[PDB]
Amino acid sequence: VKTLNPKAEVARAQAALAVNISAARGLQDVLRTNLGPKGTMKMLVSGAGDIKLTKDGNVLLHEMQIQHPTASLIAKVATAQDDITGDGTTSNVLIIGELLKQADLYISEGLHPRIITEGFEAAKEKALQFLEQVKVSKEMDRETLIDVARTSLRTKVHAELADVLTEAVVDSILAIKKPIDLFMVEIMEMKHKSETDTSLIRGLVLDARHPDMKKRVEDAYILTCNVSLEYIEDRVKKIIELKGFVVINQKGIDPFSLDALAKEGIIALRRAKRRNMERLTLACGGIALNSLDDLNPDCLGHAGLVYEYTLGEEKFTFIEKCNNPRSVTLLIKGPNKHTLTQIKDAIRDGLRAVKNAIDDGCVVPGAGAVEVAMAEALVKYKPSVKGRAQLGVQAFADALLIIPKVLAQNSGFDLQETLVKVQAEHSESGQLVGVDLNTGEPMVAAEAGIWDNYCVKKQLLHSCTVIATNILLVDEIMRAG
Amino acid sequence: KPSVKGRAQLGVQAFADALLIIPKVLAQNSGFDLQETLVKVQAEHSESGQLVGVDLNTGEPMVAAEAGIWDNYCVKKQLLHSCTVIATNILLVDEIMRAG
Amino acid sequence: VILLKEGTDSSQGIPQLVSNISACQVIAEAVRTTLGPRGMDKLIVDGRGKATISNDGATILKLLDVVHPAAKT
Amino acid sequence: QMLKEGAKHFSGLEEAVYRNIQACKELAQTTRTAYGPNGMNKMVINHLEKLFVTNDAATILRELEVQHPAAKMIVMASHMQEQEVGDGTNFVLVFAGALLELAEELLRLGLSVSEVIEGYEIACKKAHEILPDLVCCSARDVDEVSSLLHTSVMSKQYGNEVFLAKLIAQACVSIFPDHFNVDNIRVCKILGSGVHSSSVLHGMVFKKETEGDVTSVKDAKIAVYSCPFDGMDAQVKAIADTGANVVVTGGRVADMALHYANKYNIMLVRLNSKWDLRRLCKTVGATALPRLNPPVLEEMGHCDSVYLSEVGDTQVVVFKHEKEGAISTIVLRGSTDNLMDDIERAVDDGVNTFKVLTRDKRLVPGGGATEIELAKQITSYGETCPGLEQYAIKKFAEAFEAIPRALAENSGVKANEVISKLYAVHQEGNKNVGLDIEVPAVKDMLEAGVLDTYLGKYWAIKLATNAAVTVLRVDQIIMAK
Amino acid sequence: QMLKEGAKHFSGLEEAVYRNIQACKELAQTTRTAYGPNGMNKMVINHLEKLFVTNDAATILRELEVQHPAAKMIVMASHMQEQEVGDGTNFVLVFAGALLELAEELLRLGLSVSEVIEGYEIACKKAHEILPDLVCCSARDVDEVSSLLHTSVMSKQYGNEVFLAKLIAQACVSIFPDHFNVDNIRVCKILGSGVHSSSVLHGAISTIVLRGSTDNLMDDIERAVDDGVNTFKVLTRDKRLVPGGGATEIELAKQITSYGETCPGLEQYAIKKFAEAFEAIPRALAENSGVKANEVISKLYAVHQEGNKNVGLDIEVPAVKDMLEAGVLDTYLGKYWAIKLATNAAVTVLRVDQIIMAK
Amino acid sequence: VLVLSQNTKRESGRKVQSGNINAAKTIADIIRTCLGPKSMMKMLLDPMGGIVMTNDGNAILREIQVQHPAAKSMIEISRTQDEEVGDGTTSVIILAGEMLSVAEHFLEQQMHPTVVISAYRKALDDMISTLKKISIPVDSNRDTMLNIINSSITTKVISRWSSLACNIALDAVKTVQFIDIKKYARVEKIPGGIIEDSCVLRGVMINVTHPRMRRYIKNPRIVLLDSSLEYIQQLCEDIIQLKPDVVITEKGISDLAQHYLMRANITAIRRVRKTDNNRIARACGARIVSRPEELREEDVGTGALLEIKKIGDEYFTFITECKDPKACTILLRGASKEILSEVERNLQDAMQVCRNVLLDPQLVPGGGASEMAVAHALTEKSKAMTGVEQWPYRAVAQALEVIPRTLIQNCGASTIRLLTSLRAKHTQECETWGVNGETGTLVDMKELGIWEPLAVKLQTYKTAVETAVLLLRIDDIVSGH
Repeated sequence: VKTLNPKAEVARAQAALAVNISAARGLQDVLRTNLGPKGTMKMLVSGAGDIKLTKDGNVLLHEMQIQHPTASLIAKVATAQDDITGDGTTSNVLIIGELLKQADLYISEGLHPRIITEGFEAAKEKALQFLEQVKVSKEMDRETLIDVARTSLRTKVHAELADVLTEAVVDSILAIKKPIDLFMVEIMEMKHKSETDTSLIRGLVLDARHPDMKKRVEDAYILTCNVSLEYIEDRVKKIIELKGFVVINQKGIDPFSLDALAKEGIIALRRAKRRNMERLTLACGGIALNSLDDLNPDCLGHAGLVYEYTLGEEKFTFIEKCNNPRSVTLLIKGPNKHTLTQIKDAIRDGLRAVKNAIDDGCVVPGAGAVEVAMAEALVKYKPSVKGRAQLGVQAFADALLIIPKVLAQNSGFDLQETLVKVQAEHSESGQLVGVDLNTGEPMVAAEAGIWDNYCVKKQLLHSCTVIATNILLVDEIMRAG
Repeated sequence: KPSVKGRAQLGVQAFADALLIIPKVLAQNSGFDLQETLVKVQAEHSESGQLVGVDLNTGEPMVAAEAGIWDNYCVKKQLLHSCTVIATNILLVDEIMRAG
Repeated sequence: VILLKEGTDSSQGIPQLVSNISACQVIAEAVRTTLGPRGMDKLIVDGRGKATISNDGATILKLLDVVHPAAKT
Repeated sequence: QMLKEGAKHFSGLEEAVYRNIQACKELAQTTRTAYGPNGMNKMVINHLEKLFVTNDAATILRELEVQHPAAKMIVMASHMQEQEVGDGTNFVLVFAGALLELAEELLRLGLSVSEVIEGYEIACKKAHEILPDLVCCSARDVDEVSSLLHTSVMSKQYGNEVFLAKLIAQACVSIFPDHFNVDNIRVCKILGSGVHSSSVLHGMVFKKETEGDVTSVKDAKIAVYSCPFDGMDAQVKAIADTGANVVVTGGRVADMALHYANKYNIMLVRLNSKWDLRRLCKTVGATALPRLNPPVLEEMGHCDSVYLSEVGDTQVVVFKHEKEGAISTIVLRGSTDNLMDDIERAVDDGVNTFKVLTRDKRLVPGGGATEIELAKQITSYGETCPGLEQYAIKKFAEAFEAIPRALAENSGVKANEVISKLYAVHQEGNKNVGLDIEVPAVKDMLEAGVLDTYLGKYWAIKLATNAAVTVLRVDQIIMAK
Repeated sequence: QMLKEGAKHFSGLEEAVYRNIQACKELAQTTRTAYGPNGMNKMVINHLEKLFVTNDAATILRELEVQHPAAKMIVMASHMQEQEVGDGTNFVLVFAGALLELAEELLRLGLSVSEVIEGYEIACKKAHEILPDLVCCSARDVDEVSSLLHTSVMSKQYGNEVFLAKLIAQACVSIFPDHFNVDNIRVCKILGSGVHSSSVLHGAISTIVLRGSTDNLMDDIERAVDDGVNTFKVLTRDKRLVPGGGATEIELAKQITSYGETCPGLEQYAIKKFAEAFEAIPRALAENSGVKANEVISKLYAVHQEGNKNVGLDIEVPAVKDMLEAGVLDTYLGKYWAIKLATNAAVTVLRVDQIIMAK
Repeated sequence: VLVLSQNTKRESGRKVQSGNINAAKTIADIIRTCLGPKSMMKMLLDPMGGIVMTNDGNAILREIQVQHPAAKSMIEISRTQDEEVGDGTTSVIILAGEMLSVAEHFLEQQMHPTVVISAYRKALDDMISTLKKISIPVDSNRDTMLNIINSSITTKVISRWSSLACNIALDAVKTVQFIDIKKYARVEKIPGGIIEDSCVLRGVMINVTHPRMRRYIKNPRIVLLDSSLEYIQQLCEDIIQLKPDVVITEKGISDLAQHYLMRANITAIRRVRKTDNNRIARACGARIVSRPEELREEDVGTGALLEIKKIGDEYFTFITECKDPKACTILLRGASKEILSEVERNLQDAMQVCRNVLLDPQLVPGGGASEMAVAHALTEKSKAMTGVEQWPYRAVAQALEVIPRTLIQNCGASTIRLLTSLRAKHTQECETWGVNGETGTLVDMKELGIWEPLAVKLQTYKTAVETAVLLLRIDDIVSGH
């Protein structure tokens, strides 16, 4: 038979399922080493000798040259888990992986894939519905928000200064919520000094070109200009007449133009990123005209206090006190640049964590606290469904118990042993029972502050089941044309 | 298993699952679905009682005590004993050392 | 994985001293004969033909193809 | 299929630990020989067939071809340490390795990597608390100044003149240290005569180009130029009107611009590095005059002495005796380029050490003394801190025993014997007790003079620690080929 | 670790079931060419340099070193069918192979070996029930005797003198049978002259002086001489002789196939398949005659459901014909047991999956 | 020596037939598992980067680069099956391959294809006769006519907007019905918006040369023109003398000709694709003419609404309300070109099934109900034919049972068991009984509401059988290097 073209691998019978399961399982274990507060970030080096050192699962699975068709799929799962929700990206990869493990166990026993799918699917729905019964109802409460944002910062680098950054996150999110929008929080990272100096400005932070231009304009009227100020004095005359004390140009400014601008007491900056210009027009309420002669006294943004202070030997232009207190800037002061790289990602998640916390009063006990619960629930839900379906549910419940296991894993404690304690304590205290590694024993996650957003868990089961099962159907790829 | 608790809970449960090999195999030597039959037999069992067994001659879970299918006490009793006992020992033997 | 590439021959401990010692000893021996009034001259050829008859170590060590660290010393 | 693509060397868990640790050990031991007056230099020759004979670890690592991930982390530790104070460059290296060595042994036993870090991190903060308490604060004061400078000059190739290099660096860093800066020190390596000829010039030395010009100008009116003197009369004539008897051009000068500057009796100097121009503007008060038309009399710096000395047989202009010379020049002298290289390498270090004093008077009795003390203290500390951490803490201290171990190593003294003896005599002679290589036996470092900077040790522990910790976490990393 | 011993070839499930069936089938095909009047002789030489050109399956199998356990079962069947009546010693074999052949197909479909066993046995018991209702009864009478003896002398080497050999076993087994028993017949192989020189020595113990050009020819004649004698014993002990030519088989295949239609379940397949084995008999008959089985059988079956039992196959003329009107009538008891032994043989072989051989 | 070329393969007899079959039977075992509501989507990967993960055999066979012609024909089978009734593309492939697996069974018994084909062909008619002999006539009626177009659009990327798509095909097919021609349904797709913006236009659509010309005409008398109006006055006078008001020029119109036609109130549309000139001459009745000198008042068609609308800033000319709107235009809207070609097909296939409810609304219960009855019927015919062919008949009939067998297979339950029980109740209670993949038990399709238009199954048997022919006929396949 020649339906394929020369050089076309074909998976057939159980062989496909086997390679697929192991595949997704392998990559699932490799990423399982960075889960938990004791996780370990990975250093991925592409061809150009690049060195990507991060803790987030998604990014990792986006830099690792995966040759496993299955793993590649597992990469698409972690992606849909980082784009829709974000944090926990890892958790998902493990679930789907462990899930396939339980299934295979059954398949090798003689059970047909289809019946197994129905089993898991039957548990999925119920699972998602259980998360709707175990979700902790709170509110835009500043307290709970601080707990979540704090727990999010943990298990990472900034875990050293979670208290500080968390606070800034809550404030920035409280001043950008209309319906929360993260595009209203400008994250500016700067080197020099420690990461304990991070402050929260309520305006813009650009990173006076001429030594004669004022270093601090009060009611500075920004005259946004996109065109270049080179080939001159006539262009400077048109600005002074339009009453523009602070001309933030997107292009370079002719050396001679700066002398005529500083002679008038005009504070003009040059070479401003297009993204900073648009942020200056949406905060101060200014209009960015292309040509220098299209500007007018009615296109000047109203600023309260525009000062240029040194953020580590580097003078930054702070344009805070804007007429619209809905545009805040989260300045990030820290040691090296690489450090701020990770940290900046922490805030990105901190803002998103608080964001969903206010937009959704859901806050379930993380740290597996939910996992174990759902597991025991399904275990008592399988006898009501019976049939080979009973197994599916069970397996889905056993797959949910991977999170708490991995927790006791990355911690060092006995995986199995701990599992028994947590499970025995969970069916005695309630849904608030979690796996606290810092104490080496199961504790009330809702008492330690360890909380997770509903969206996470919910979205989790979703992206998992769908894809996972689909990987049990594709028993042949065949590369042809 | 939920009473003894601890890592033993699993041991006991596993021992229970291992005991389910008899019914499975039966359906295996008959020509009926292994898992399928196990479910029906287990469901009915958790309803009628110790009288529910696997009647291959019918291809469905029936009452052993009714059909007249009964096993001596000594037989069963001796089965688990000789098994678990010897079985475990083999598990402890982590080495043997030989030659050629 | 792998500290140094396939070429950075690392000689530490003693396998470094030895080698450098042996070569230095042998190079010296070469001129060790040009010592005295009846020394043993050496017609150094520069591959291109030009043969140079010298008895002075310097002139000889400056006209020879030296490609060894401990030797160039 | 293949979990990862081709040409991707990976390592997980212990497998990685062994490799990382090993690579670091050999790299830490390689430079270990470059410690103390027994420092055995190395000869590294890059592609360009360039021979580098240095005793400084940093200089070694930054010249060695390192491609090993974890191994590169050691190059960073030595880099930062060299940028902090300079001294102790090798200290961090060796120590970093020992740590990993003791830690790895803990894992193979069954201990969790997590606890390892915690124990080590916790002991890193305890030590940073012990050092400041045990440290021996010294008195500025030329008497105390020479003491520290005299203990930073040894252990090198210029030990024959540890008395000269001491006074030379004692004079320079004591003429303009407002807040001292190691950048106001310009060292020159002039061949000719032994290092016992090194002089201290109060200013900045360079090389002129014109003869007929004034070789030795009194109160000169320096005018720093950067624009070429090529076309030449109006350019050189505009320099004679301002009263500039000394021209320091940045680029090349036209032959007609030289003959004119040679006729105006104006000493002209062409081909002046960009840094030499800046150093001349902050020493005499000259202004970096771009073009040759805007210079005036208020742009001319005053330099009481600008003569042409041919020390070592090479012409050199000495701009000494100024109003507020903020930058002095160290005139080094060497019989060979080899000795001249080593000397300078050490001179800079002393420049940094002195810079440490201006911002930290404290000092500790080096030679292993402090190490043993910390080891003693930390160990006891571990016994006071229950939990599996007690083991990690004590192990951390056991690492400090590698410093004096290396000391007696590069001397041929049985470590096992010298160490045991050191501790015993150290637990009675206190801090001061150390190891005197020149005479294999315990001795009071404070009395022997050997005193290191407190701040020098401080950073070392922190940098090395945090660094090592990182390399240990990333226990799984493929690549992306 | 090493499972059983050293060099102990074992198998389980598919691999096994297949090993056994392959051997049996092949062993059936080999002798399948020795059936019908087109029966072609075989040349078998033992470790004693002895050449035996026989056409009798039993004789053949008992000359071939068959160490293969699974195959041995086929050696017993031919042996037992040769002891009872003799004729059709190849009928029991071929059938056996077929049964297992259409059986393997069933399992490889997803059926239960047991359901396959139940069916074959249920139909087997049924078949033997149709045999007496179809068998052609008869009563000693030199008439029906010379008729059955003639159809018992054919399909053999000495078929050239089917007339004389007919009279030979006609006189003997009609001089002392009082309750006849072949233990009174003494066959003597006297090399020399053709087979037309055969005589009947008189008497509860008659000597049969046989004449044969060569040895192979001698054994061939004698082999069947016993066939005419044994068959006589059966008839005198059982007044029933079904019509052959494959007639009975087809009808039994026509009844069983429909019998499976009235009995659903996993038995249905096994049943209908069991009947498909009887079609192997008329298949072999055509085989030896070089006729297309597929076409001849289909035709035979059609007319068979038209002309009834009698309808058979006349090799001497590629076309269906009435066996009872053509003078073709075999022994009832002969066919009877065959279906029994064969059905039984195949079974035990199947129920045996684990075997620790050695090579 | 070399008969047919050099380095060429050569089969014969038992080698040509055997290969031809298996090749087709194999390509069938590739998508067979993709049949049913429990199919298993495969994930092919062409040598470019396009990973196509579909379930439709067609799209699957159109990706798999084939070599062996035998398999290629199979691709043609799906190319003819998906071009008619869409779905079932797999069914036909499965059968076609099976018919061969059983055929070869006779090729071993030695039964020349002729004797075989003849049967297969005569048997093919048997199924057909039976199909129309047991099919139920389901009522045009917009109500049911919709449930027929819907059940097809279901389970597709268009399923989301099935309802809308259903009506689209409903109105389209209900208009081109005079015998319903599908070659009058001009589909037009424009990017922008969602699939809910679609609609059905009653008239040809073109993709106002003068901004002052008539934007809409009450009684448009179009005049199809191919030639150009460029070099003009005389050419523009021969048209106006035909009492027109809209000139559809195929080529470009000169600026001059734009003023003359605008001067006489005549909307001129220059540069009109040739395809558009043919659609306007069949819907409006305007004869297409070459040069203008040949334009008379007879070639002038007639419309009832020619309005120019901006379908996305793109002013498309709408010549709707034609006298004979026998050629409608379906405007399909899609997020991209992928959801645009997909939705387009689902609509087209939908138009076909609907093209049946108005011509021959016959349909048979799915679940394989049809296949079984036919299989049971053909079996009867076998006994009514006897002869050697008596077996082949049964063979084919028993080959149609694969649909239900493979159906229950992808469910998990027993394939054989269900088969026995199937034929059973199927031989008693009519054909109303079919396989239920959701209950794993044979259920009365007719009563469950599962019915498939005869045509759908009509083409099925026809194709599958005919296929086995052209293949069985393939005597030899040489022609090599």
